[PDB]
Amino acid sequence: GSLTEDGLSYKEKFVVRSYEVGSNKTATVETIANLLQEVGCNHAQSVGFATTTTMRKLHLIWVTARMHIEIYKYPAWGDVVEIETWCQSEGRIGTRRDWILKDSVTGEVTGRATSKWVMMNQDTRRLQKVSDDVRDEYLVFCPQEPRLAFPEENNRSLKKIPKLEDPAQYSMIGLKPRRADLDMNQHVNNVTYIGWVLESIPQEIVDTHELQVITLDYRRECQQDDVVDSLTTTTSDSQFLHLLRLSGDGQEINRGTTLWRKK
Amino acid sequence: GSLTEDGLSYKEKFVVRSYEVGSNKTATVETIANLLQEVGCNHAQSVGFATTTTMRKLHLIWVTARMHIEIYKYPAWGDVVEIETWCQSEGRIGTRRDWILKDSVTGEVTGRATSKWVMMNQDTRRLQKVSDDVRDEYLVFCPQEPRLAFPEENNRSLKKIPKLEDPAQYSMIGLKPRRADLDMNQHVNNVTYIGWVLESIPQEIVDTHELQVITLDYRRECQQDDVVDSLTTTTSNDSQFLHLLRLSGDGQEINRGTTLWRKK
Ligand SMILES: CS(=O)(=O)NC1CCCC1
Ligand SMILES: CS(=O)(=O)NC1CCCC1
Repeated sequence: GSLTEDGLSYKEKFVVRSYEVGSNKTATVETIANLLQEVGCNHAQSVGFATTTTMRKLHLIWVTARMHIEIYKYPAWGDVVEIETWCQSEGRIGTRRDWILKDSVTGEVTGRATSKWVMMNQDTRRLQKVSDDVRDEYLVFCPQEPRLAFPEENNRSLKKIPKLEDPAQYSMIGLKPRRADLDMNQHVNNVTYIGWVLESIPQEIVDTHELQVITLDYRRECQQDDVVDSLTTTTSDSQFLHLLRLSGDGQEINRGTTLWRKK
Repeated sequence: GSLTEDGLSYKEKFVVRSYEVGSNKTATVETIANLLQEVGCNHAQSVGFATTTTMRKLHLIWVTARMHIEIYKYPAWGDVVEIETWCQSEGRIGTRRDWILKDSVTGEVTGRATSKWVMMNQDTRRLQKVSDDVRDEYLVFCPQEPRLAFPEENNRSLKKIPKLEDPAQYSMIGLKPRRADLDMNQHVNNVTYIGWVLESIPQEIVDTHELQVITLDYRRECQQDDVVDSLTTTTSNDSQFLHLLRLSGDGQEINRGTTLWRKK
């Protein structure tokens, strides 16, 4: 791909692969989430990055706090999808990365995503506000006027998510990451949590419904030697409340909501 | 990609992605195996397929019996890899698909693969020899003279694999497939078995060695509701292992294999 003419956003085209599609021969939400991750990485590399020069010496990293994806049409196997991505400063709270998914042939928006990132010390795992020294290093790569993939005042991407009460209606227990679930730094890839959340959705729902919206809050990281329980309860179109927690102590790692539409 | 000038092989270029690399910032063997699978699919689509018209009528499918991969250099993140693939008839035994991996910049062969496919009834799971009616439908898309990715007279792609004896030196217990491990037909993707085999290799070996060769025999398919046990034993500068995947319950064999690793 490449940066746009103003250098304030990045675009990339992807051809949907055979192993990237589900039973309906269209890209899975995990394939979509991997593509957003890839275009985000290519945007950082194209402008020299993410971690700025100040973040590196201070052992600071950007970590995902919240992910929100809305899909209107899942691209078919062999189709070309164009993804446009950009970043925006959210003051001292952190940063935001947005995405727009379009069909390469028709030019219509087939999906959109937004994510909230927060600064964290790599070693102590302690959150912190964005300093001016850090802010000045990345602002020159962001639009200065607001540019939101989800502009709607009071919309699905900023709603509070409650904690699922025991007993859960559905559950998938004993989930463990394998080496394919780890990134280049040996941490569990954020897309694996989406897959784990979806494992407790019954197969009948997956077979008769399509996933329209998914919102995920990231509370704690899952280590390579950790075991996760996936819990789901219907709250309703079908809506579900989700919870990932450690198999042992029951420590929360994620919470989320999904909205599905009848095929 | 596209078929070559003679239409007897297919080539495709891939840029290695961020989430496709391991700790060394190079493509994993599972990424490589997915790319071979994708180029094989695009080859069949480009010539009108890989079930023929007769195979669809008789509920017959091509299933993998053996996979053999040898990697000399794993492509780095952001690198372009070119993969050339072709098929060859192995008489009435079945078919073979071979691959050649090359660096797009240097043009050098960085890896190669071969696989044995056998005809099976989709419903009864019963193997069968390739009939003349089926053979004539795909022969016109194959080279007639032999073209082997592993030509050597004493190559490791045709060696017999023994069954691992209990107790195993290493093991990874309770492995279950998730929805991302399934293909478009809701069957476990063949690349998941490679990942499962590698889960019983200790992390220290993965951190100090690079995987050079992997040979896998496919004996039985793992269902979506099955649980697998991965067993490994060292048999050996270079390290060799004997592998076995079996069902967690009854201990029914699903796969057996061997891996060869070299010191980084
Ligand atoms: C514009 S960018 O996403 O490539 N760079 C990042 C912005 C937040 C910190 C670095
Ligand atoms: C050209 S191809 O790879 O699609 N040929 C195949 C041989 C087995 C059946 C199809």
